Amino acid sequence: DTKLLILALERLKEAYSVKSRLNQSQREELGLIEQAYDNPHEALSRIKRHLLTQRAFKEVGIEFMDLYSHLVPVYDVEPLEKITDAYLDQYLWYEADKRRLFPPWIKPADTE
Amino acid sequence: PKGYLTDLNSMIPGGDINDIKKARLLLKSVRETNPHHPPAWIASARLEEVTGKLQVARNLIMKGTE
Amino acid sequence: PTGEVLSLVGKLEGTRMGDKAQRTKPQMQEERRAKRRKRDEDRHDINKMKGYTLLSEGIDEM
Amino acid sequence: SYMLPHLHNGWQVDQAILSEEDRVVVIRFGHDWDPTCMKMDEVLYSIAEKVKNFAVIYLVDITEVPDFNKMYELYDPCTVMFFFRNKHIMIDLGTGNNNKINWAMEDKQEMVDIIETVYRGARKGRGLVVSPKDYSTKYRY
Amino acid sequence: NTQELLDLLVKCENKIQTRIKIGLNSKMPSRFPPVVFYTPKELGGLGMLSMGHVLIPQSDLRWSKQTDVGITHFRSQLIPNLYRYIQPWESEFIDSQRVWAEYALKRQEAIAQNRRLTLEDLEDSWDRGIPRINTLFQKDRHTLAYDKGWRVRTDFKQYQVLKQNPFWWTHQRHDGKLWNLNNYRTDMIQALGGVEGILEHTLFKGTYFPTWEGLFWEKASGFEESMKWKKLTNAQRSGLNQIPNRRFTLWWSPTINRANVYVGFQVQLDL
Amino acid sequence: EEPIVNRGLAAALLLCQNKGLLKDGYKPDVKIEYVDETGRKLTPKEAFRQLSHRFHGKGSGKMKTERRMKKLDEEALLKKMLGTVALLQE
Amino acid sequence: KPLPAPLDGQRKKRGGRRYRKMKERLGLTEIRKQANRMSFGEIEEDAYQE
Amino acid sequence: LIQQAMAKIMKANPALYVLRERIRKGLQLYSSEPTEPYLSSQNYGELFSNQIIWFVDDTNVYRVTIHKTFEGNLTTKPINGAIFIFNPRTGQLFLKIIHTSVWAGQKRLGQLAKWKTAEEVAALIRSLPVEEQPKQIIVTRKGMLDPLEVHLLDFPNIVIKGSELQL
Amino acid sequence: EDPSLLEWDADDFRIFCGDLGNEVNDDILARAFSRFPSFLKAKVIRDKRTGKTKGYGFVSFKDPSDYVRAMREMNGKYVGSRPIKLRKSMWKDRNLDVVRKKQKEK
Repeated sequence: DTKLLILALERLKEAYSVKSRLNQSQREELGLIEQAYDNPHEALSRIKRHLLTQRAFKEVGIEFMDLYSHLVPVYDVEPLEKITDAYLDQYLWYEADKRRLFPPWIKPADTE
Repeated sequence: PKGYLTDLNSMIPGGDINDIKKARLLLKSVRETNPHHPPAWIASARLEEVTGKLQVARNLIMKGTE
Repeated sequence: PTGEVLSLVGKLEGTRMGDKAQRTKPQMQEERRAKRRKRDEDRHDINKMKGYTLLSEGIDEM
Repeated sequence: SYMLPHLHNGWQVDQAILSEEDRVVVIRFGHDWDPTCMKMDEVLYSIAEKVKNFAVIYLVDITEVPDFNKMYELYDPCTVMFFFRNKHIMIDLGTGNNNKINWAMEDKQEMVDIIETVYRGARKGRGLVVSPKDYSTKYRY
Repeated sequence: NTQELLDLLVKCENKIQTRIKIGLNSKMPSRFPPVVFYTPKELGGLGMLSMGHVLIPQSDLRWSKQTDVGITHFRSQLIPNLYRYIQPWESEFIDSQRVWAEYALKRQEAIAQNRRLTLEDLEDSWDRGIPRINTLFQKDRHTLAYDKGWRVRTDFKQYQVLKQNPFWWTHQRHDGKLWNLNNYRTDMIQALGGVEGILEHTLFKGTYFPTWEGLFWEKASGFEESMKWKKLTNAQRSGLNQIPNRRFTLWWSPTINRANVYVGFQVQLDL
Repeated sequence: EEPIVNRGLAAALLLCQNKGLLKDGYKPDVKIEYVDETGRKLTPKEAFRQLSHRFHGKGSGKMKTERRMKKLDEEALLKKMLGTVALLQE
Repeated sequence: KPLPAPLDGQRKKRGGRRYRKMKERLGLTEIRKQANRMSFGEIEEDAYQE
Repeated sequence: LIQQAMAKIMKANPALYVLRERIRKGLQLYSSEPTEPYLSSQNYGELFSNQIIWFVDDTNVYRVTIHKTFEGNLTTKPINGAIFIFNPRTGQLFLKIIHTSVWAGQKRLGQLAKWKTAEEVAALIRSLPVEEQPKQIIVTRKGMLDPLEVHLLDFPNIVIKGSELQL
Repeated sequence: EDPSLLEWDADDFRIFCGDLGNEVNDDILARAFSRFPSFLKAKVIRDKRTGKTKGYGFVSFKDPSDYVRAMREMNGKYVGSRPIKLRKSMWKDRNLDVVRKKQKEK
């Protein structure tokens, strides 16, 4: 669990490229990320509590990547929800690849 | 869900994380400034065994013994 | 001789893609080798008496 | 519509320029029906109250008030004129002439920056100020 | 293989340079020197990569050096194309297969002799094959073994990040660095006329620095300590962003303020 | 550790070295140096400032002149040379 | 809210005292070396890593 | 005559030097520069000259004592330290005492402690008059001369040099 | 020791008004002083054989509270062609210099 949480936090921090000019949401997400990194166990307990009980969530902001061929949706999620989703994604992918859930034909594989 | 949560509740324990990090940094600085100090090695082993994992405490105890 | 970039097509067309593709070497190899040699020399007595115990060995005390 | 105040004679203009002492007087010479003037006046109304602290905007009709045509070379379909404490401020837009905008920018932020730079240079004492952008190229790609 | 793509890249490169040129001056700079574009950033240039056929004239490869004995003149070609430094995919894959078979046998023989495959051992096949074998020597190796589904995650990252990712197909940590342009930079410096040949186009000789070995720039310093943090106005931010363009223009003045670049409009500076 | 010996100049030179205190046809010794009315050698910035002040026809202000004079006096005092009070107070 | 009228008063009249904590919050003493430096001659890390 | 005149005028003209400096400032070419020689066994003889020189040792500023109990725990109490600024010419040693409460509850790393030590050294230099202020500083620790150049920016006449021999 | 301060110094408040127009505010300072409650003196420091003012001028006002209020109101006020900055006059004379020297050593 600790390794997956560290990987999720590293992925979340990687998404924040250094521009030195961040809004309140980005700095709050950074604060939550570093707080969870400092104390993995409380963050893991909170994440498991969210997975067990939480079913109503906050508004997800939307924006559009303006590729001139077509617009691409981009979704901004609340940082606590972002951390919970990232840990869940890491755990799900690790367990699925451990059990060989996805057949070989399903790409993009990570080996090529 | 409830059962799992209760277990989580019971699982909740360390103290301050910043104070423990400062104590670990002071123990690492004392080990780097005096590698042949078995009180510094014992304090680093106690700081690594009181919080975190026991494998790092065993590695620090082996480094202090060596 | 203007500063306009002429088309690669036809320019060195079919040129070796690996022509300038030099490969990078692992830097700081000497310091890592010195650290590995120091770690191997510092743990010589621990590796010499790794399997020798105090109770189940006959050449322990000697 | 055109909620921005209008000046109906040269007297209104020449005491409007001298009315403001701590604010930049902006005068749009042109015609309401003129589309370009329509774009600029829409932009100005979009920022009419944003620059109320340090700027004021007045609309002057060329047909109604034609006395400034010769002295200010008002031969374009539309011009924008900046005054402060009875002194004209030239703006170096990169278009060749520094006295008048002579064009309608769709982005209101560009006009806000232009008027802010004009105010900063007028309060400091420089009669000629440099635009914080180059308008020689339309920046279209 | 694609000729239309090569034409598109040369057109886009000519556009990018044009944009820079117009920024430098409204008038079209006939026979603008390419040296300003392709010179690496550390040497004062833009550090722009090339994919088109660019011929550096011999007239731009001459440089002078003054000693107490007198002034001596020296001479030094085509701009290298990045593709030449990019190993083809088929070669990458066959190289990867052979290098990883070699690594398998080396690992099994090291285990036989109770030894750990060394990064130096990996150095023999330094990042050999399409993937970078070097990764076998990264510290997070143990941590990255649980980062399953990372390629699909990187591909889906476009739905969460407002910045477009060009390297969506790979991760630096997991696949390694599949390309190397160090030799590209070296060949760029050589083809542009060497370090001193490039510097002849700059004001380096105007600074009277005895040598260029120990020098260094100050990026984002300015006259006001760069005044980075502030409540500054957007126009002030634009001016601060344009200041490095002022530094670049001052640096490349000796090669762009010449009558060859701009025809006519020879106006002396005031006083 | 070498004292000043009487009737000897090599000992003082050794102490100063240990202390770190040290065509027609011709070879014209073209030496150019910047000096002031006080005779002290001037830094290039100071020489340029003096040249600019003389060329512009206007010198520095009264406050700048006073600051420069105070700095020169401080430098002279420092170059001409609380342990006893600390020993007596302890 | 209308944009406040731009003005340029005296940037600072006195120093020391609290002024220092102010910068400490934003503008504290960073490395201030080898971070805004370019090293004119050689290349750090890879050539075009960026 | 003209040859050496041109040589000397390119080498040491004040106006030309100002032009070069203005060009460098406009180009922001902060060319790297070397530091002063450290206090070795052949450079200490200048430490007893007429110039006031001081050696700053701050290795004993942050010190702690580990009191190990027999049953239950083992505490590590930080004690008060002393930064020693010693003058070899006059024999005056300023022992700036740093209390235990300055590092117990600060929640900061060593980059703030080194900055606080450099600020204390700068305050001790500024508290002394200009006749008593030294012109050469010898740093015993190698990681202390770098903030000392930052903390002594108001006094450029002092030399922050290293030390090869640790006192 | 220029003998020029013997006409306006009457135990009053002297205000140094600088940052004014070099070719303007020749007598506008007198208008400002007349507007000020005291209206005592509004001397302008100018150089002989120059044709323009030297910058800062000395305005002498008898009422000190009125002088302070006027300085608060006229700080940065657009007078002439440039905002005049008003501060306190120094007036460091020989007796003042001697007193400062005496207090410096003690």
